[PDB]
Amino acid sequence: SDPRFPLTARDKFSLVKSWKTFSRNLESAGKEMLLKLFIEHPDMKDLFPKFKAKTPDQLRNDESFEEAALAHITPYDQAVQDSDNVDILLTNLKRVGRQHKTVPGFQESYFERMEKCLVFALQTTLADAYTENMERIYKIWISWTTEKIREGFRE
Ligand code: HEM
Repeated sequence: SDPRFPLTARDKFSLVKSWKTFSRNLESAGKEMLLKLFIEHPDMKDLFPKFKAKTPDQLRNDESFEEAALAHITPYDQAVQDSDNVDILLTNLKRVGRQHKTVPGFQESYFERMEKCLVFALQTTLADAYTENMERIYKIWISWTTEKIREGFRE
């Protein structure tokens, strides 16, 4: 255990076990997240010009969409993998933030929008396994990751 990491040892184990289940179909989860983002905030689709005028069905098999979906889920999965190496976890999350600095139209306030989308994918995929306890833990951990991503953006 490392006190820089937000979760207690018990909560960290709950995260790792739950995520192991969720991670079975990571690319699908990423696709779900981006499609949810575009529902909640249609103007976010405009930040990805390669997707213009394409329906969710046309996107699901699209190569550029597959790439973007993987880019949006991968750092969360890499973060869980690195739960016991905070120094590396911090390097990786701050890099994600730094990578949005020059995205046209991007604002720091947008990172938090991805949180609800990840939560949506977690709820939908885990179904009854998304317990009240897991909801609590995911809210803490997802919030903490966003803060680190934002730090990287502000560097
Ligand atoms: C709603 C907020 C966000 C929007 C609108 C957004 C949009 C984008 C766009 C347009 C790009 C560059 C084009 C592309 O690769 O498709 C990008 C890159 C990326 N985003 Fe996001 N992003 C958001 C938040 C996040 C979050 C929360 C993560 C991970 C936790 C993430 C991970 C990445 C990664 C890994 C890249 C690739 C960076 C690179 O290869 O240089 N993004 N994002």
